[PDB]
Amino acid sequence: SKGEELFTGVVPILVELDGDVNGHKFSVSGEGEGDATYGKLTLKFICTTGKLPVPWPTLVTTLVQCFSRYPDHMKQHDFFKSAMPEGYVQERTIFFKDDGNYKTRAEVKFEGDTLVNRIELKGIDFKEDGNILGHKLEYNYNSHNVYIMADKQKNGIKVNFKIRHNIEDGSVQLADHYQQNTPIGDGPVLLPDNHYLSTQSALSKDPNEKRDHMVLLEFVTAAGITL
Amino acid sequence: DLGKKLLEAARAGQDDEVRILMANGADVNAADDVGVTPLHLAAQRGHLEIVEVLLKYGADVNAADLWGQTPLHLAATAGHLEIVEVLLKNGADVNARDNIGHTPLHLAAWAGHLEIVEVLLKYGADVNAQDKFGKTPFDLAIDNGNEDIAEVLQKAAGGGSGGGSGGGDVNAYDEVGWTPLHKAAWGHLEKVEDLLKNGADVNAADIDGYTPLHLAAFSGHLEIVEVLLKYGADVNADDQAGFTPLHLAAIFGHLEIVEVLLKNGADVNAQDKFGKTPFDLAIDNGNEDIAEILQKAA
Ligand code: NA
Repeated sequence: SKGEELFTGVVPILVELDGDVNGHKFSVSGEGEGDATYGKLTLKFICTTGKLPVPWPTLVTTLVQCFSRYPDHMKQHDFFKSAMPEGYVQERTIFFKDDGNYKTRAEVKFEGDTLVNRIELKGIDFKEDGNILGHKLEYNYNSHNVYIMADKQKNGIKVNFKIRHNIEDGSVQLADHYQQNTPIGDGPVLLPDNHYLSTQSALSKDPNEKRDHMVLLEFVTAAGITL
Repeated sequence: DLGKKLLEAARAGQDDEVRILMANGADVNAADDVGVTPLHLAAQRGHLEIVEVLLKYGADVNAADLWGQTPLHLAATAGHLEIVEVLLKNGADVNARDNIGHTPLHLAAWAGHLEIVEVLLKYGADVNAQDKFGKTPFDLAIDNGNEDIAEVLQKAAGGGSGGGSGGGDVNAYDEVGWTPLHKAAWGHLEKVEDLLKNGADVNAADIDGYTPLHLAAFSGHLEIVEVLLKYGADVNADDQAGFTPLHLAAIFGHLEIVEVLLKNGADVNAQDKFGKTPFDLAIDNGNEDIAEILQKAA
């Protein structure tokens, strides 16, 4: 009922990812702030185990949609905040066209005053000389439309979208995202009418960071339901 | 050590402690490990006395954090009007860019802060600035439902009144290939009709392959489905989409939409990216009446 009240101001964020892609294990930690009133994320991630064995852009979607801007006329359609503070489970399969897939399971919840995203990621069937394991993706990111619908079981939501990764040679690598979210708690949640989010992201580097890392600025707004 | 305390005092609004720390030699341009300075924090959190004293003591008004944000970006987003004005009077770059290429005017338009939009224009904000995804502040205001701001921004660009309801090249498209008609498909029937009457392309596909008819079927708007079809929409559009409008209608249980699609020649044998026909999807989603209709039409 009142989960949205936890997001009226700036909220600290922690992200922890445990990854294994084709047997290459790695860990990523992230921290920063989200300002859901304005759909804004300011985050920095580091690969704490060493070199990241996949391109950073391929992890962006895995690495907190409760910080999406939901405008006032769409407040009754914001599943993500309604599940808080107990949180939700977010599961994906991500199919990289003509390459392997990621499967992920995350818990997104408050731990004290911090919104924490804790993820396990498994990647299989990647080509050692493909675009992912061969690091042929540009260090940049596109704008996407994210499609949201209530699930048929009346428990949570399904989410579908296609991510476009620019390849160094000028082509585009599609990453087809299949997503499901369910509440962790027994409390009531908001099941939305169908709608979409529109995303903007910028990836950068911190000149004083010596570890493999990603600085991320992200702006996300919901839309599609009016008056 | 003094730098950290000054960052905290600025953040918490302790103007008495700010004055003390400065008298003890604190570096007014101290920065944390993500480039945030005391001026950033005071500007973002609305602490005007502290913004003023920091600027008096030489704080860098255009300091950028790791995300490219200046204090003016943060104050324009947070909605602190007098802080915006004070920053501009002390040399803030009115067209500074964050890492997505947003100027302060983009952010105020996005955030719905009309008075700040107007002050930024007064101090030289570029009304035609585009961020890295091609959006002007007008575009961000429109797409966020901030119609009053959109009306102001179109006027400031010399485009006359009426911007609140959209600035009208009926076949403009953004970087994801959305035309005005893609946006109107989400339940704006009168706008769909107006756009088509003024020459909008009914079959424009977005970057994912979706036509307005896909979006109208996904969002369940029967009367919009009907008028798109009346204006020649391809009932079986797929190509890059990987599914047709009838697949979508079969998923979400709108029997009347299925019926008009079939009436207009929708293909019951089309397969989506998983090899499913609309009948298969109707079964999978528990939409039994739709499944029976689709089987009759097999
Ligand atoms: Na104030």
